[PDB]
Amino acid sequence: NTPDRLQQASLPLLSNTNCKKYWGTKIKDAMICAGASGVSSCMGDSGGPLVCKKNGAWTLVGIVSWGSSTCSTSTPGVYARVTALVNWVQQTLAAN
Amino acid sequence: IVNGEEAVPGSWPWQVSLQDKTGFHFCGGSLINENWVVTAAHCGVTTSDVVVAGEFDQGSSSEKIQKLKIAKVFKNSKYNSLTINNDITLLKLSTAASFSQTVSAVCLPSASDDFAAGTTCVTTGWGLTRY
Amino acid sequence: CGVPAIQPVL
Repeated sequence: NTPDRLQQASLPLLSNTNCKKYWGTKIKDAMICAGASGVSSCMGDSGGPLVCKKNGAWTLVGIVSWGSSTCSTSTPGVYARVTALVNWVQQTLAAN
Repeated sequence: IVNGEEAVPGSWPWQVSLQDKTGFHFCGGSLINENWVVTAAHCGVTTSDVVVAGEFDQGSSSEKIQKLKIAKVFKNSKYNSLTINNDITLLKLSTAASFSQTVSAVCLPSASDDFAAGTTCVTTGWGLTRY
Repeated sequence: CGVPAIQPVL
């Protein structure tokens, strides 16, 4: 059930509003949904990246967080929304 | 990741694995620079865990990997365990990662950056392929 | 940042 070799998968970002349709009130501003596309992040994926490519480089948009307890490929995966937290990151590096 | 595909070895250079004392991979991470890794707060990382960079095949003994000690865990004060909100933790490494072709950092966005619904992105990791 | 030396193939 657990892979030796690194896995990858392309998936689309959802809007929080649309995401709330699946998860309701569990969805907070600091969260961003992706998936519900035939792929799913799963146990052990947590903390890993959700990256989007633009102007040639990959940007961390999300952090694998939670989702379907079954890793259903038809339910959106929930990631920590990096934009909502990047200020904290930068402050933290700055001060340390 | 369920319904994923095997990545080109070393093509996701920021991808790190969080391992316990027993060598068990329990979470993923992303290098943002040579001294810091971004991960999820719920990963519950401790300075007893190790950051593993440059891995492809966690089963291979022939890869040039870097097992990096963690100097300090920085859990976002906004993190809410109950709702899993603001699920982010920063790990300051004791010794800096040696960047190479297979070990490098991901970019971070600006707080005002827009990531539009419908945009196709990619997620990577050693999580279950089958629940 | 963000540019793999070894380009990922999706």
